[PDB]
Amino acid sequence: RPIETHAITVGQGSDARSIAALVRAPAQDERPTCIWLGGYRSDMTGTKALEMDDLAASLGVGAIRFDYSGHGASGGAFRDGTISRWLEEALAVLDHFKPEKAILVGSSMGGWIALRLIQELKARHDNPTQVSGMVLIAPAPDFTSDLIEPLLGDRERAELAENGYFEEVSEYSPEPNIFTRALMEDGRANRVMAGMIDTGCPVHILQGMADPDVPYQHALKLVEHLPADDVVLTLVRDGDHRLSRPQDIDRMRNAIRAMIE
Ligand SMILES: [Cl-]
Repeated sequence: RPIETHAITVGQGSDARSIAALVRAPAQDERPTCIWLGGYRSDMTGTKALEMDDLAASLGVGAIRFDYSGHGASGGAFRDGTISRWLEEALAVLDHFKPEKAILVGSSMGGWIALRLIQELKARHDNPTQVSGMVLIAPAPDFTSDLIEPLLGDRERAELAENGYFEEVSEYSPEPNIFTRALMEDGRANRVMAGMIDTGCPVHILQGMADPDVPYQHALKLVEHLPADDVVLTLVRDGDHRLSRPQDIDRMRNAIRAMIE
């Protein structure tokens, strides 16, 4: 089953944007489809995304990747991005292809969006797509309120007021991270850990203890907000935020394979 290229329109009027997607059909329609949900500033050609697709291909199961608005091959401005808009895109991509069974594979911000997506699907009457499992890699639920807000100083707070965004130096590039006022305000609209989260499926979290961006304690906090059954947390002592060494990729591929078989 070959990779196919698609464009999906999301939103209305001046909010409309075209989302680029790469899709591989399952060898038989009854088999699940793995859907990649990436990190803030990622793109769908990244190492972990390509590995998810390769594993899916080898087992004859489906694979969906797409670029968030403002990222990679998709339309829309980065500074117009919010958790609400990026979630809306994820749901639109799923509703375009309508796989019978989905396994959500969410990395960092993509883990937050995965948790919101299951809530949106469970709220619907007509759901052609059942989520059969979720694999979360250094997930970052509620990062705006829980990881950013407590560290903000008066520099950042005034920047947010005067300019509509603040900047922080990025370990991973010469272009610094920017975080908009709109993202911070809307992150509270999408807060998932202020109460208990109902998934209805197995969840496996993979988290490094040498992660300087999402502290491993954040993964322990997420487990306290998940159901009392069918949740596994794998803590890797020397793992960093990217979790993309060969040994890390082996653990992630094995976690996804256990959701299929
Ligand atoms: Cl990656």
